[PDB]
Formats: sequence, C-alpha cells, structure tokens
Amino acid sequence: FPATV
Amino acid sequence: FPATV
Amino acid sequence: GAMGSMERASLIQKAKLAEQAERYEDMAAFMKGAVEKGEELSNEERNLLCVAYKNVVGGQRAAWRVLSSIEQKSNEEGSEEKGPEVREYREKVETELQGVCDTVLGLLDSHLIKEAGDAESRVFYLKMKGDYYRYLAEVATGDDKKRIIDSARSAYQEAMDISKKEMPPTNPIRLGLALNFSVFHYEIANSPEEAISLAKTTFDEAMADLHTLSEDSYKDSTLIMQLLRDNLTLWT
Amino acid sequence: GAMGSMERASLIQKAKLAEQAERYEDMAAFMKGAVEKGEELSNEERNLLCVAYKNVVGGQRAAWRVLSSIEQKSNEEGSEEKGPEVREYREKVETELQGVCDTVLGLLDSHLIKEAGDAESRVFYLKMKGDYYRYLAEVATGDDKKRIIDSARSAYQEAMDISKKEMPPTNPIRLGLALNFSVFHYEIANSPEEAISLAKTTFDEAMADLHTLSEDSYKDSTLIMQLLRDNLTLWT
Ligand SMILES: *SCCCNC(=O)c1ccccc1Sc1ccccc1C#N
Ligand SMILES: *SCCCNC(=O)c1ccccc1Sc1ccccc1C#N
Ligand SMILES: [Mg+2]
Ligand SMILES: [Mg+2]
Repeated sequence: FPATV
Repeated sequence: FPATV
Repeated sequence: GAMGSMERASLIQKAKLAEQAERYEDMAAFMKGAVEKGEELSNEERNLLCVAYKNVVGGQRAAWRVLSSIEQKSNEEGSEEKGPEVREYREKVETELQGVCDTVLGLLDSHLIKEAGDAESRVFYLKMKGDYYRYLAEVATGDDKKRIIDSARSAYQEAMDISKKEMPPTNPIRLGLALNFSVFHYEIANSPEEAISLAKTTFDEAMADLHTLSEDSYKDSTLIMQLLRDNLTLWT
Repeated sequence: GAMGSMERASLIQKAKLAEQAERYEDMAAFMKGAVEKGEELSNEERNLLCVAYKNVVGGQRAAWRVLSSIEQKSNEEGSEEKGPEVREYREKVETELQGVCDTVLGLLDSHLIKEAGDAESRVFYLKMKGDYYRYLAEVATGDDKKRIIDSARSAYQEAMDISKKEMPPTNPIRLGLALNFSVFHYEIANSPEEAISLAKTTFDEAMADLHTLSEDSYKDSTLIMQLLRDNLTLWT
C-alpha cells in the first residue's frame, strides 16, 4: 500500500 | 523477560 | 459520555500514557473525552487525537483487508462452500470500522472544524475529514458510495485551497495533506495521473523552499517529501 | 452470553479468522462462546483458546509494565507531583487484566478441568490455570497475594505430577509446562535455584528421549528445549 500520514 | 509458552 | 467526569487535563495526560503503553483504543477514548469538553485543541492535542484514531482505524483496516481477501478467495471457482461466517465476520469488522470513522467525523463536525480559524488547525481537521471519508470509501459498496467519495474529495479540496494560500510549500501539514489526497486520487478516485501529478508538484515545490528552513524544520519536511517520492516510485 | 446464538462450529471458524486478522480480543470472545457450549474441546480447539487469551493478556501485561514503570519513577525522590492520573490509569489496565484472568480461570473451573480426563487435556488446562494465577500474582499486592501465588503453584504442581506419570519427557505440553513453572519459580516465588534446577533437569531428560521421535516431533520438542536453554543462559 502507498504511504499516508 | 524469560521465555514462556 | 463516560469521560464526562474526568478533567480535560487528566484526559490529555492519560492519552499520553496510553500512547506510551500502545493502548490506542484507550488513547482515542481519552481524546474523544477531551474534545467533548468543548474547548479548541492545541497543536499537540490535535496530534494526540490524530495519532490515537489513526492507530485504531489502521488496525481495523488491516483486519478488514485480511478478511476481504479471504472472502474474495472463497467466492472463486472451485472453492468449497464454507457458509456465511466469512462474510459475517468481515461485516462485523467493517461495521466497527465505520463506527470509528463516524465517531471521528462527528467530532470534526461537532464542533472542531467550525471553530478552527487558523490555517494550521483548519487544514489539519479538513485533512482528517478527508481521511476518514476515504476509509469509509475503502469499504463502501452501496448507493451512497459516490457521495462518500465526493465527501472525501470535497474536504481534501477545501484543505488544499487553504493550505496553498496560507502555508509555505514545506509546511508538514500541507505536505501530509498532499500525500494523502494523492493517495485518494490513486486508490479511491481511479485517477492515477492526478495522484502522480499532485505528488510530483508537491515534492518539487517543497524542494525549492527547503533553503528557507532551519535544520529541524528541514528534517520534518524532508521526511514527508521522502514519502511522496516513495509513492512516486511505487506508481511509476 | 452474546455468543449464545452462534453455532459452535461457526464460533471456531470465526476464531480462526480472527487469528488470521490478528484480532485477538475477538478470537478470545469466540472461543469463550465455544467453551460455553458445554462440550469438551479438541486439541486444536484448546490451542485456539490458549492462543487467543495468551495474546490478549500478553498485551495487557506489557501495558501494565509500562505504566508501572512510569508510576515507580513518579514516586522517586525529586520527582514532580503529577497527580493521581498515573496510578488511576495503571489501576484501570490492571483491573481489565484481572478481569481477563478471572474469565479464563472461570472457564477452566466451569467446567473444562473437571471433564478433562486424558493427560493431554488435563495437563494443558492445569498449566493454563497456573499461568493465569501467575499473571494475577504479577500485579497482586494485597492480603490475598500469598494465596494467589499458592494457587498458581498448586495448579502447576498437579499438572507436573500428571505429566511426569503420563507423558514422555519430550511431550511439548510437558515441556511448556516445565518452562512456565520454572519461570514461576524465578519471577514469582523468589526461588531461582528451583527455577534453574527444573529447567536443567527438564532439558536433559528431553535430550535423552529425542532419539525416539520422528523428524516432526523432534522439531516440536527441540523448539521448546531451546526456550529452556535461553532461560538458563539468562539466569546463569
Ligand atoms: S496522526 C498524527 C499527526 C502527526 N504526524 C502526521 O502523521 C502528519 C499528519 C498530517 C500532515 C503531516 C504529518 S507528518 C508531520 C506532521 C507534523 C510535523 C511533522 C511531520 C513530519 N514529518
Ligand atoms: S497458547 C497456544 C499453545 C500452543 N503452543 C504453546 O504455546 C504451548 C503451550 C503449552 C505447552 C507447550 C507449548 S509449545 C508447543 C505446543 C504444542 C505443540 C508444539 C509446541 C511447540 N514447540
Ligand atoms: Mg456493510
Ligand atoms: Mg488494583
């Protein structure tokens, strides 16, 4: 999965 | 801590 | 509310203890109680609220994905019928996840967003609103799915508009918002080109502004820039 | 009970799904419901019950230790007074931990142990009884602390007596029981010499019996023997 913050 | 199962 | 009798300061103190103990459900309950005192949240308090619910919903999302994968495999050709249990349990986790998202969205709507006037608070809360609608969108399959997706988009878009007017391109909130909205485009809105364009432009405009920063601000900004780069590498 | 309306087989199936999803509180609730159907548990079902509660209580114990450490530091000389919150929150986690232990002990007493006639089931349940009294002992500081410790000792001792009569020295249940009773001696009963002697003798008697085992049984037994060795290395 792509990075989120 | 020591090992337990 | 069960936290109604506890002092605001005690709720915040216990939220910090819960974080140290990795008790994120407790941390979220304490921060919900703190929000419900009705006062605005400081920068540190906003980040405690965000950390608590991000960890709770993150665990729910991970579990939902495991169960959804199992359910998908059970519906493949040649798979043995195992009854309603996989769907039931996936639905149980899904309903709990939706409940958490509804709780966070409820705190934002009553009344964090409407009292947030400074860019740092308002962008932060609108980003969170986009995030929690995005988590609802990840599990949505009904008539309202398009409206859920549009609610995420609208919140992200308002946050973007404010952030571009009021914050420097290296501001960590602005950067994290762009990172997440880019993920929304890629994963939710079927818009990979918009996702890539947003990540690239955000990265490049931040790069050009790093020269203005102290060493500590530079560390904060470059950390998130690396996340943008990581997504670009994954997507290209 | 909230699981009263769900089929036994469905509860077991969902416990396995919860394990895959790392949802150990759910897993424990499903297995509690399965136990409360009143039928004896198979080997696999006993291990699901054990895994679920071991993970739940393990997380509680880790959190309790973090909070207890903070509380101890707050009571050192020169420490600033921060109010009752650390003690309150440690007490909250402690009470939840005790509740889980009481639940497990209640399942064992009503009525898993009394129906367990084979060594493999009876030793397993008595070991669990010793384990959950041991977790209660870790947090005990009141008038009943000695009785809690003796309850753990008594359960472990009955399990040991059965295991030595009825199981080979390499049996994994016998080995895990000895490992845990040895830890009880070292950590709870202030008996490090007994802990070391038990671990050494268990290891050596298992070593001498490995020649009787298949490759797969050998792997199971040597895994636990290495845990005994790890504790001996820590303690000597
Ligand atoms: S959920 C806790 C929020 C704190 N950090 C974030 O995850 C976040 C959220 C929104 C936008 C950016 C970031 S990363 C961040 C935030 C504030 C200060 C520095 C950094 C970094 N790096
Ligand atoms: S909590 C789940 C119980 C399964 N394994 C254990 O943790 C355990 C419990 C009691 C005694 C020994 C062991 S380890 C074990 C158990 C059964 C079969 C093989 C092994 C190993 N190695
Ligand atoms: Mg649903
Ligand atoms: Mg107490």
